[PDB]
Amino acid sequence: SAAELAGLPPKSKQESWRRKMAEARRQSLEAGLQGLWQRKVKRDQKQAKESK
Amino acid sequence: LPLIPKPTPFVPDVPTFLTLIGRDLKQHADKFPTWEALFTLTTDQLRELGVEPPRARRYLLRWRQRFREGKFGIGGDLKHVENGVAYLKIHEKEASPTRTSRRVVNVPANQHVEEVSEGERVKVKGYKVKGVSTIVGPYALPVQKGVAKLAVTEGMWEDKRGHKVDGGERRRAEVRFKRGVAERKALREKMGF
Amino acid sequence: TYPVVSFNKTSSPELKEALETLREKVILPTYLPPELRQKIFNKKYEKELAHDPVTIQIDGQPQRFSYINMLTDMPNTPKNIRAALLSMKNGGDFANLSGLLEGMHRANRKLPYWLSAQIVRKACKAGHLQLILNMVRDVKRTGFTLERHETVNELLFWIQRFAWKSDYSEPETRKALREVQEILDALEGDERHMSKDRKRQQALTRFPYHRDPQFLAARLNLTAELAARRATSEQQLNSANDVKNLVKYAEQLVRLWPADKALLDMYTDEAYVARVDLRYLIKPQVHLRYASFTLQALKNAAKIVGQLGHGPLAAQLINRAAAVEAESQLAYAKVDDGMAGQKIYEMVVGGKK
Amino acid sequence: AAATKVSRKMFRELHGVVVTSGLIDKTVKVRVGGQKFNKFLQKHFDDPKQYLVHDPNNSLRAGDVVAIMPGFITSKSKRHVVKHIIAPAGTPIEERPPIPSLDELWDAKDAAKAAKKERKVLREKMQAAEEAIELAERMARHAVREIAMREKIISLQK
Amino acid sequence: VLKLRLARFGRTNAPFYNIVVAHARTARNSKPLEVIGTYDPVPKKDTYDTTGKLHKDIKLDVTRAKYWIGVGAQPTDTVWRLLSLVGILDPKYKKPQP
RNA sequence: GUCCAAAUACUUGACACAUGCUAAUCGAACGUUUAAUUUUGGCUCUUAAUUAAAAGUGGUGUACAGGUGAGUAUAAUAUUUUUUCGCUUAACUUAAAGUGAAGGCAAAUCCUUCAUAUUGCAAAAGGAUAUCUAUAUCCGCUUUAAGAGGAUGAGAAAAGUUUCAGAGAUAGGUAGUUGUUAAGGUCAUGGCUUAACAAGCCAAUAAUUCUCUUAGUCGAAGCUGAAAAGGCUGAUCGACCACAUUGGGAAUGAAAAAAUCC
RNA sequence: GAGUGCGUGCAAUAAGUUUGCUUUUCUGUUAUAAGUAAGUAGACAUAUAGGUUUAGAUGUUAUAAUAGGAUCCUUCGUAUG
Ligand SMILES: [K+]
Ligand SMILES: [K+]
Ligand SMILES: [K+]
Ligand SMILES: [K+]
Ligand SMILES: [Mg+2]
Ligand SMILES: [Mg+2]
Ligand SMILES: [Mg+2]
Ligand SMILES: [Mg+2]
Ligand SMILES: [Mg+2]
Ligand SMILES: [Mg+2]
Ligand SMILES: [Mg+2]
Ligand SMILES: [Mg+2]
Ligand SMILES: [Mg+2]
Ligand SMILES: [Mg+2]
Repeated sequence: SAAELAGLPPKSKQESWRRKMAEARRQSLEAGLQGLWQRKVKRDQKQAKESK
Repeated sequence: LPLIPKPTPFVPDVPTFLTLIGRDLKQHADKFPTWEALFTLTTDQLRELGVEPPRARRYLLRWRQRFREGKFGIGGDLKHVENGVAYLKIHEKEASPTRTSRRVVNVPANQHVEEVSEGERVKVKGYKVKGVSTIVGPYALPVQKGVAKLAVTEGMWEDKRGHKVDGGERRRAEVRFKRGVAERKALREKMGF
Repeated sequence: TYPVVSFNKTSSPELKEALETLREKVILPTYLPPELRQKIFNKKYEKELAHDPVTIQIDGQPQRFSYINMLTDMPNTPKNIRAALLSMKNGGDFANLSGLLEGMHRANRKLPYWLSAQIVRKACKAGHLQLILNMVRDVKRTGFTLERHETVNELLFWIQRFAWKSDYSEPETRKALREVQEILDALEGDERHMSKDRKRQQALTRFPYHRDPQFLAARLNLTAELAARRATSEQQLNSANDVKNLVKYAEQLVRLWPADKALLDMYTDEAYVARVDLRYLIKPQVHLRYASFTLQALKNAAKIVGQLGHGPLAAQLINRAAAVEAESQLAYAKVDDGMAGQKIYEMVVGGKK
Repeated sequence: AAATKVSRKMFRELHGVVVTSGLIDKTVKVRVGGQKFNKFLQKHFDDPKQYLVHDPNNSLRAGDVVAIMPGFITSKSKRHVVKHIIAPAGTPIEERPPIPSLDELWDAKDAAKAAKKERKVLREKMQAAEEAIELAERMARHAVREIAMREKIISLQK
Repeated sequence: VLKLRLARFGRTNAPFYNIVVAHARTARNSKPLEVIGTYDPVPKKDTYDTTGKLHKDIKLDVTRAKYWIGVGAQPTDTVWRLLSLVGILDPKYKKPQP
């Protein structure tokens, strides 16, 4: 949010929750895409290695 | 663990507590010998005393938890109640030379608003002032200009269960049809024959 | 919800002509459904309406509607309202304003902004202040809103004159004080009285109507006239309450009304420019009309408050009174002879009767 | 940037015989080989297929042996193109119009498609241009009236 | 609306759940998009542990669940409580201290 | 024929059905209606409000869940792999901007319409709670850019796959139909569309069409064999199709995907 | 002789519905006409007053053209014969 980037505090208890939920979805999406990517690379290397 | 909350001026005893939450729970007002029994009996003990059906027992255990946490219904934050009746009055402050802030406060029925001190001038939540000298809020009946009473009523805090009209959506046209038959058939017996 | 408008009490044939003209072509069509109300003004249905004219059951007797040439047959609302308003001469006649203004409100007729100030004057001078106060209270129906700084200033002028006409007796001054407060409470709380025309005039004055020093001086006048009578135990418990308000209101007026500023310098300089916004105060005739009781109020309050031992207020109120008197005297010199203002000021302030 | 060039990819090459020719312009029927496997009998059956091939210069005759390539869409039923003649029928190859290379046929599609875009940008700019003119004239008739009516009021306040 | 919820399986008096990624408006036990894990509500006990402590076995593919929470999946109240313990989301409910 | 647990339980008449229930919810969208309560004017009537109930109006959901197997005889704009793509005005996730003005119904977040929104076409809706001796918030609404999802476009190209019930009859079928030129349309491809020419294209052993009989389809889903691209079934489980007394239909909506509607 | 949840021809046909040498009507643009009804601007004057007069840039009313949507008619069309 433009307010979070500027460094402003939460306006109310509801926005504070929206900040935590939005951050939880950002942290999980980053850890999800990377975690699921290493699985693919680790799976393709094994196939390419055994098929060779 | 089973901490008991202290009674409040608006809910002083069990008969009042069971009268507010509704669901026809005031029937069992005699099962609980004291205020401490209500907040001490367990699920199994409430079942032996005869608090049934399970819907009423679970509903009671729920409101029993809300009272502990302080999640009262409407008017539960009052502080000056007498025989179950509380009077709401308006307190006016000059927020600016061209404005005025009005708050619905609860004070004794005799003392005037300006006479009461800040300590006893309680501000009830859920009630506001519309325009001037008008108190708006659930179960706020007017007594005079700038005054309204709030009396304990059956089901005042009740979570009313939903009810069907003419048997709901599926059986709406049929219940109205058959009902229309009973009407016409009645008129024939009155004026027809 | 409400009963259909009707005009069944008219003392003159001219009045009945104007009221029945608007009724049968400007008011009654408003009671028809939105569809039928379109046929009456359509040539394509002129033939049909001639045979089976649209009917609506009011009081049983159906009211027939035929084709109406929207341009050639429709009457002029401003002129008809004038012909009726000028022919009203009896209480039975003015009772029609309640229904007339209701019908215009239903027809969405944007009446002249000054029309309210005129109805208040011609009606109150005839001795029908209640008919006005009743329409104001029933604003949800009559649309008689207090959105003009002049209407409120005109209405509060008569509410005092009726009390002053009886030498400020307790039975009447008590009644007037209830009316003045009912208006200041409607201006503040009731939302029917708010409009863009009012927000503009409140921006030019910078005081909301319910706080405008010119209107608060009315409530201060009647209050100052209740304490003067006594300042029986029941009366003492009440008389002692009037003094609490007198010092309360007086101490509030001085906070709003600036120092050494009269009625023409009270508001911003841009307020007296527009002819639709507080320009009436420029004419000496209309200035003396409103600066009479206001000048008399500050003087009276300044004396009582002084007796109670309030040095500041005793000097603050005399500061305004001295400012309004200096200006009021100018108007008394520029006003033409035989004018209403010159007579009122001469009677209220001059006390010549 | 705005040029959508053809894929320009090379697919497989099939050898076949020309079955019909001269019936339609720049089109011949070519019979190629094939073999479909029957899973119940567990054997292969000859599965020859006849396609409509694109002959740009009409250089093929019936009974001719040619090499075709798929992936060259020209019509609703033509997805093959002639690559070269293996064995001619009737007359030698040099006595027939030459067969363009796939590059020449692809360059024609890019050139033909590019010209189509140039014709659109102009028809779009001109259409938008002639539209703004009409929208501009309305501003004139509405301005001369408003200006004539607004300057009049300003002239009565000097 | 994608949801991370539970699919009730097992036998009478023997509940067993599948953590699944399914559209909200579908049958509870219909074939979902993915099976993220399993959940057994009845707490178990270690074989050779006489301390009396109990535990609950829960298999969960945290990496696959984080991706769905990141794209806008809505877990039910039960799955929310589980995801909050592992440390992905914040609890929706807490024991009042006062 | 003693007990206990799990699992299964109209396979036939998609035969007819008494009775109670399976889809409702929001008063923080909206006013009506009587009830008391309290205030105005008049001298019981008559104003303006508060409160609680009962019907409604509007929003979302009844496009999910649950039931049945009557009809239905198939190769299809079906489907798998790789390459290349397109669309998406509801709901979910992240963010930005905008949330003004009238009229109709008793009123409205209903209906109608306007201003404004890179150029010029094109939007919106309000409600609620606190603070002070007007400000700030909460829940929404409109638009825009993305992620996810999708029932999405005939997507396209290359190479493949699909055991298509039983019996009988039928040799023609195709008329933008097949191709060329030109133009338009399309992300792109394709008579997809149009004009002008050519007479083609598919099929020849039944392509195409028709009659009769029977049937919901499929899966290591169930039973069975040592085994066969095994056989049989098509309950319980999952997927798909169809149906909601029978027949004939349309609209709404992001999408018919309704036990809805005509 | 009896039946027929069957196909098909012809006539007929509710809901719905294609086309256009059908018919009414609503709305949005464009160009005009009017300003008496409405509504919006400007000028002048009066005073217990708030009248007189003019004006179309935005609205309103009317006509024409044009665009689109609802009506009616036409076509197709269950039952039925
Ligand atoms: K369904
Ligand atoms: K079936
Ligand atoms: K026929
Ligand atoms: K017919
Ligand atoms: Mg061979
Ligand atoms: Mg059965
Ligand atoms: Mg089945
Ligand atoms: Mg707004
Ligand atoms: Mg290949
Ligand atoms: Mg075609
Ligand atoms: Mg069958
Ligand atoms: Mg017809
Ligand atoms: Mg006129
Ligand atoms: Mg028939």
